[PDB]
Amino acid sequence: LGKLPQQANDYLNSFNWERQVSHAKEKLTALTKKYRITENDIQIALDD
Amino acid sequence: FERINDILEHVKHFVINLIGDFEVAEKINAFRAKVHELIERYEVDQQI
Repeated sequence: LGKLPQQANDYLNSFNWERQVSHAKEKLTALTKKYRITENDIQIALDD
Repeated sequence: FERINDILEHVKHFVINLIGDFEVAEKINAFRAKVHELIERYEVDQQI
């Protein structure tokens, strides 16, 4: 009976705003690096 | 067809230069910058 609130608090504090901010920064990094069309490759293909 | 080939080459080069001048990756990069600026302005991390 007593383990349930402790487990709930462990779940709440494990998935706190730290993980949210970390995943947000991961998404921003992917958008700024992976989700960017490199004009260098475009110009290399055009010249080829 | 030496003149025909030369004119075709010139037209192809003009088309390539026009496409290089009017690209879309620059627009995509500007849009991504705008999106990042808006996300930073709204400050999702503080809200979460």
